[PDB]
Amino acid sequence: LASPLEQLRHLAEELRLLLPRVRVGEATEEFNREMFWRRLNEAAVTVSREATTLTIVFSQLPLPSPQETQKFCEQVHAAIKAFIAVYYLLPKDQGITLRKLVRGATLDIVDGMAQLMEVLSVNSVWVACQQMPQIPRDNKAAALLMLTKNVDFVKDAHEEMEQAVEESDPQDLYWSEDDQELIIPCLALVRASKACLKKIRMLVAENGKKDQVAQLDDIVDISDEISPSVDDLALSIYPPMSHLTVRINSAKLVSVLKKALEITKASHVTPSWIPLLINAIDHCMNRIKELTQSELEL
Repeated sequence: LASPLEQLRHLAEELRLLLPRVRVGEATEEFNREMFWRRLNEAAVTVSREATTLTIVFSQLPLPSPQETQKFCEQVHAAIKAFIAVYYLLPKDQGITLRKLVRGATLDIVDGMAQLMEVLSVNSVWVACQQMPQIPRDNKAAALLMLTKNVDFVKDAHEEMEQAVEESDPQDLYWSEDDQELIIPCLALVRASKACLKKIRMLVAENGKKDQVAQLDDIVDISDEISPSVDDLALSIYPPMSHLTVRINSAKLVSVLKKALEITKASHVTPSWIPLLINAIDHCMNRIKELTQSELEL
């Protein structure tokens, strides 16, 4: 048996080896919605007990004997194994979005517990274990969550670019008057994007129905694209900003928003406001095409 601090080092290592495995995982007509969430919670509590136990113990001297450490390490692994096992009990059946969140929480826990084991060898885990009650328990709430995560991301991008522009002086690495002028539409387009996600969230909130696992997953899937579009768009705005690239990215975003809106209109979630959001969006893009025509002329 190795050193106690050495033994933990290996526990940590052995722990991270799971992350890849948990990312991709095997998984039912008889599925206990409530019995599931009960077991997972317990799983979590147990995990954090072990974290606490190890923490208090390896905080003081002398350290435990090598065999004592061996037991501790096992308890930790057992607690982790048991938790993952519960995760693996959740059927894709219940929602891809739902499963992603449980999966991510599961990984967070595993990774946290690994971080701590390293640290002890020389509060991610506890926080991670705290999360259990918070995480959604049906694909509707999961979708809602995912949607607000998007709204927020877009909102920040907006703010960043806006501050960015403001601070711009009242050669390269600069913004031209032309650059400045073309930024205006791009920014509204981003704002319209947020407007879109918020509209979608709202409709899902008001009309979404837990049963519609597939459609919820659908609306979420396309919704998620809005953010990287925006991200790509923003990144090309900053200098040196190629107008050609801005035009392309803008068009990508538009196509996305529209695809998002279209999928929402067909879902069980539909009502209107969508047509005039599309008016705003078209006007932005039209304005962007116009500010940028000389690039695509010959």
